[PDB]
Amino acid sequence: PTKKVLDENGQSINGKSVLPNATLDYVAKQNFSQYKGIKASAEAIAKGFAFVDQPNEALAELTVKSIKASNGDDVSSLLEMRHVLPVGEFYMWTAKDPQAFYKAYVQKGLDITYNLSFKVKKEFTKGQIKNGVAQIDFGNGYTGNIVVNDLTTPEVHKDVLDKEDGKSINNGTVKLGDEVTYKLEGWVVPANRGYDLFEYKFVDHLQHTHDLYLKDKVVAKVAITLKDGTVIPKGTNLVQYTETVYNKETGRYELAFKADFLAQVSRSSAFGADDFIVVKRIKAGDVYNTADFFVNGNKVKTETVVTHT
Repeated sequence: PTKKVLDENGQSINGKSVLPNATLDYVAKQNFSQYKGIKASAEAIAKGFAFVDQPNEALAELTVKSIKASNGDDVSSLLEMRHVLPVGEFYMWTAKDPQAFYKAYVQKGLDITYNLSFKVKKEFTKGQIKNGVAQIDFGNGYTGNIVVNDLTTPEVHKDVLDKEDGKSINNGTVKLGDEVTYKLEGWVVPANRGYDLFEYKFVDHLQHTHDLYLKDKVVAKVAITLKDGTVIPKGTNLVQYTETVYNKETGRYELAFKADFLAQVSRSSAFGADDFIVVKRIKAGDVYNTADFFVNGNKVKTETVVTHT
């Protein structure tokens, strides 16, 4: 009995990391292909057939998406599901009529595939997501494999600098008419992940009454390897791979990588960028700054910084 975990493009990602909003798509096999041509006694058959799935404490909202035999048959109406509270919490599917299930599936060597999906609990923010299977045939129990995936919660920071590669001026003072540089520190997306990037984006709510947006610059925080083998050196200016927008009436600033560039990044390269926003102080008072960061639909906030005039 085996279980795999699959990505959007149907490929296995056992052992790879995923993000808090992941859907875990599992495919589990109840293996009867080794019983092809069997002649079991009648008391062995009457002990029946069952399949067990045991998720750990990370996983939540089970959805049985299908249960099918290898010949195409939808077999869900031949099984009885129980959720029980293998000796803790688990799901189990036993065949309602052992004899007829034996004749139609077991003795023909037809495997049954269970396609199950789960979400991650919001209060599981790190560690390993696990899912195990077992199977019971003619009363004999057999464990199979456990699939494992790390849950990585993203994390970002903001600082305010006098200028780039300069020094922090947080809670300090700024002369009227001067420039300051906000630095938004992106999360480094790790290598060995089980997903491709479609979104990598900052939203910064500038205090437009007191700060005038001049310009921005985005730079690689790590060497980035694309799928075709091209290395992008750490420190490189990533501007042509991004799109900036700034609304002068609201203060809303956005910097987003293009989907087409992010699709080129290799799953075994890390990926990260830092964003430097240059502003001019045009009014006295206390000036606060915060940002939000989105990575494939997952949102996190930076700390709030302040400067005075």
